[PDB]
Amino acid sequence: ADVPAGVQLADKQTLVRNNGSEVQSLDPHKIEGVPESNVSRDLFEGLLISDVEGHPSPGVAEKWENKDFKVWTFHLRENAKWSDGTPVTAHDFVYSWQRLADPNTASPYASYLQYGHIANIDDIIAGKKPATDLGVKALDDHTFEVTLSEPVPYFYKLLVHPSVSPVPKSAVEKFGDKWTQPANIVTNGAYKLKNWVVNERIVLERNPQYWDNAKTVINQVTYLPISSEVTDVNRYRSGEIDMTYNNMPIELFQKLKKEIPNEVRVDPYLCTYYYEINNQKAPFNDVRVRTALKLALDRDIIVNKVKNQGDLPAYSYTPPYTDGAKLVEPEWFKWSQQKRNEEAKKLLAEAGFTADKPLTFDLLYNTSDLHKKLAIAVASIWKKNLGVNVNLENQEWKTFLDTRHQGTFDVARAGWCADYNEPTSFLNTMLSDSSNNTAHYKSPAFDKLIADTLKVADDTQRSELYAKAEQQLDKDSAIVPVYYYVNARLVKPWVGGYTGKDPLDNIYVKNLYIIKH
Amino acid sequence: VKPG
Repeated sequence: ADVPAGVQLADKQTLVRNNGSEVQSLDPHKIEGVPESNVSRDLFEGLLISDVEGHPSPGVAEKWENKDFKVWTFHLRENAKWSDGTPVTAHDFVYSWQRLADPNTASPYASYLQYGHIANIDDIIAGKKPATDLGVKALDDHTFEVTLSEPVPYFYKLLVHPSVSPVPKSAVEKFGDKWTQPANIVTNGAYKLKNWVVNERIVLERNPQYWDNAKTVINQVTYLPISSEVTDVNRYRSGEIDMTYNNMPIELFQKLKKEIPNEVRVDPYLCTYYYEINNQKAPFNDVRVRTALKLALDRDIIVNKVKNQGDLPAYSYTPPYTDGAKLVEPEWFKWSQQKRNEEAKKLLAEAGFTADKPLTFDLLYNTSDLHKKLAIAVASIWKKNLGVNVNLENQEWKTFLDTRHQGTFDVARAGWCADYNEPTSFLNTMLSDSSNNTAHYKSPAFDKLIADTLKVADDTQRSELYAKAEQQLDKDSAIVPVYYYVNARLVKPWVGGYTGKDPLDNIYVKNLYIIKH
Repeated sequence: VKPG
């Protein structure tokens, strides 16, 4: 936290944040959502961290360097220590990236090492080579060298992600699954876990061993698991919540913007809301059925009339405002909704479904007031526009995630937020063997395009290929893009440090401070 | 990451 001069801080330096759902885990190797990451950035610190404007900055590494984007050398600060006063060494990173890669860990993010293209990643994941073969090395206790198979200029960018955070050899080996229990956890971020009560709260407290302890202002932070955006908003209104989750209820939003307008933050967010189709199950394995659903959805109504929070209607997976994206708007998007509907009617007919002999399927959503509102609207539009019968089902956040991965669904509400600001953050998720591939989409052609991005002679060449890769997904109608998110949440007047200027929303509680009020 |  960098407290301005004019600022007169409060006595109690504590914060309460809504975290949207009960997290999958606190183990950095077992998580994949936004909620999990919120908490992780507070507890575990990797090589780099994001500053308040979302730019990669020194974390555990103080300085780093690369030899042609292929060999990267990280110089670890000598004062970095764990929760228990033990130092953070190069060896911690060696062990942690190995465990992430290890097929046994079954991390939903194992593929992250593939995205960075660390030497031998393929075979390890494949199980042909042991994780010990990873192209990572502790040169000495304070030197961590990374060897890649190709030149990746944006490599350092990936490093602020929790999956590449170090984990404690000791606790892990000693307690296994129970290592994250408060009595057993060892952390290296600004905070330590004080308390964890499932479906009630997670309470964090200042970690005095953090190398940057003198700049930490908030002594305690509480994370709540409230999935009802309305409840969040009520409780914030009561004055029990300082910063809500960044999902705003469609019901109250307009109200809010008029009564407490300085507390309503609405910033650009590098996320895409979409309806994911299980690509491997009949009849969704047919591109005509996929395309009809993509086309029959009326983005206009959903974005501008139903929701109405400032999101942008989407035509791609990768948000067009991502660093390095030069996208082409598809022709279907430039049409009239009735033109799209007619087209859509036709594709489905061709596929064998008409309003007389219709298609019926399940639309899965994670429990949420916002998501439920939308799914209803969407099911209505497809009924209206296509004569399809949609059956709504909802699951709990961690169950919802697991279903997606299992492929025991039809169509699901989905969202993907960038982990780094570069097109591959979105694109790598569609790789046939990607651990994050929950569309169950497999395109050799798509694979080859992405693969080619790391074999190019220059940067321009790179971006044309990313535009080509998006055209392919769209061709295949892998998904149904809906909108490009706005980051909209309520922040009490006394919370300092929340700029809203990081499109990744990678907030660190060590960066906020309470003002006298 | 997946958003809630």
